[PDB]
Amino acid sequence: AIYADNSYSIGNTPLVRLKHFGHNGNVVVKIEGRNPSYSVKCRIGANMVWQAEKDGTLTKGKEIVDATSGNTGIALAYVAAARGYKLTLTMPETMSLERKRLLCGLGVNLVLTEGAKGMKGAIAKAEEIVASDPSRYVMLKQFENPANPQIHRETTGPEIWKDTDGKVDVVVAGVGTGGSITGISRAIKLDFGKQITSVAVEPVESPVISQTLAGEEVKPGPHKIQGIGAGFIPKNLDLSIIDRVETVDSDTALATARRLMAEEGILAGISSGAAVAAADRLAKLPEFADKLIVVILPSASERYLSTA
Amino acid sequence: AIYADNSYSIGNTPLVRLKHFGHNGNVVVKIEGRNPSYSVKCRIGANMVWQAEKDGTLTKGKEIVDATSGNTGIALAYVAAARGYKLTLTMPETMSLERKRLLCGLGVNLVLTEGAKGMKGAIAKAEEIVASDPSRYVMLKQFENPANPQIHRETTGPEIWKDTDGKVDVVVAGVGTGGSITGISRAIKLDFGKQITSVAVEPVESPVISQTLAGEEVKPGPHKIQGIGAGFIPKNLDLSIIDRVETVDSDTALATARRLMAEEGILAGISSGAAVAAADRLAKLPEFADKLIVVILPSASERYLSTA
Amino acid sequence: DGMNLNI
Amino acid sequence: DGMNLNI
Ligand SMILES: [Cl-]
Ligand SMILES: [Cl-]
Repeated sequence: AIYADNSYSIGNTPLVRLKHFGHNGNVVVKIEGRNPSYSVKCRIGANMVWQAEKDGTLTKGKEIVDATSGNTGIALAYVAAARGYKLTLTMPETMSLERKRLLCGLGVNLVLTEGAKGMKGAIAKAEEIVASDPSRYVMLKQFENPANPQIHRETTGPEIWKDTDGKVDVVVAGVGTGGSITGISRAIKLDFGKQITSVAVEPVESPVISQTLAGEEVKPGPHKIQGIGAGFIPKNLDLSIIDRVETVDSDTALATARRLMAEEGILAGISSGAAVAAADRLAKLPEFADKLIVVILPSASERYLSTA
Repeated sequence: AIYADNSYSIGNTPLVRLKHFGHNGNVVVKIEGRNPSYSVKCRIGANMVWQAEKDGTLTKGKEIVDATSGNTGIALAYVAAARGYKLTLTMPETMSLERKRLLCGLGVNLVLTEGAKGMKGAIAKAEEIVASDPSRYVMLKQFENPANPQIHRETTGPEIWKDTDGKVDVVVAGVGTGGSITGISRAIKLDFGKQITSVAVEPVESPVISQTLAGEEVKPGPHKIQGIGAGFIPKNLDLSIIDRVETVDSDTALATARRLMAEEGILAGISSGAAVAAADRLAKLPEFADKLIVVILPSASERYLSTA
Repeated sequence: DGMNLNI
Repeated sequence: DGMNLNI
């Protein structure tokens, strides 16, 4: 019951019942902060590295690339260090010193990009080192990599089934890559065969999924719900297993995160506040009265600035 | 398998084997960051509140006091919020805005003290509100409260026994209150009956335990190993179950924490670097060659400033 | 230069 | 005013 390295130590994260949200305790949270690296992305972080090894696109001598300096950047950084790979992360020069020092604390070869450029000054940059030796660099692409939802289908989803004794009725999750809701949803509906309700959450400000589903014009915008609302349909979001889409604004998300800390004693990130707020909305519909709703809390406070 | 509140969700924290420390993998770490509140103090935090309830020194209408704005301050804050108690924390005005905002994010009624005063400007202050209504305020005192080591004896210690299939030979832990090594040690030696080696760790700079044990003059000093080295013998450190005392300086601690991140992929706090460094020292003695050594990593990076 | 793409 | 007492 000892792990060979920190990557193997992912998951078995806890389910806590909320007291000041939902109705007669129908809203239960999954705490994704309780992982190495301290985000939901630890899971994919391990398994995208495991997978590239297993199929042999990763080997002693290949060094990893991406431009995510978000939770997946930290995930990959921890796993790379645990497992002997050197990591390069692209990232505009516009970023925070503390993530620049979290990652340089993790042994990332950070590659400062352009504050005239953003995530193009990054995305396209990473590629160029992938280009300058495509037998050297290898880039994992969390937005389209199947090893992303696969891990969720084989860990996140089952842990929920088991913890709940197959009682779970609804699952609520914010969408970045889509891998959580996709893997979770496939586990419960396909491997177990229970016809639950899958709710994706997206910002009202950048509501590209609803817009797509309604055959409207896709119109992304800025928000503050860090970790979700990419502004496009990720290839890792299986639109097929998605029953419902709830939108949430930045203020409410932000306020719901403060409430979680101060009322529930739960150290929630901003995305976590988004997902709860939408679960609560469903939770207070007579239609989901007698229904056990599980919410993903992807990250922990302290990584944050919901503290104004 | 759902928790009624965040307090019930303590423990079952993982054991990871270290790769660049010890000898043939004999040095295994326990990751105490994987708790609500994200520190080892979550455990005591829950149980000191549970205990005061159980024996009825805590009740709806009593509000909690202490001056710890460290890991035990966060522990108590989360538990208080989960369980409907309002908390007041004493703390000199000298403190950091981000702990002042972590705690005010957690719903703490923070009571700024004195930068002419420090932890006397605190300790004595808390007491005064305890004084101004001793049926109102109740102060938990982590340094002498038995519910502190009791929790360790009933959770932390057993989890190690079980994970290791009773193989554990040595346990290494830094000392603040002493509750970890005391509870852990009593579980394994007394409840299980295996005669392991208990190593307390203290700063070379403030080495009050060794000084006591050697019948020398007790001479505390400043260091940077936040969370350990109180400068006295805590009533919660059972000097009796302690087989060995290792000292560690601030630089080494600090360097060992950086190494943990960058080499092991393990997000270690500063105290965690101290405890590892001392475990490694033992680990490379032929006398502990064939011995499984378990180390407590009390806290996670990110709460920190080991990032210079 | 998509900010909310850095997940 | 013990600094390392704030555990
Ligand atoms: Cl499928
Ligand atoms: Cl005893």
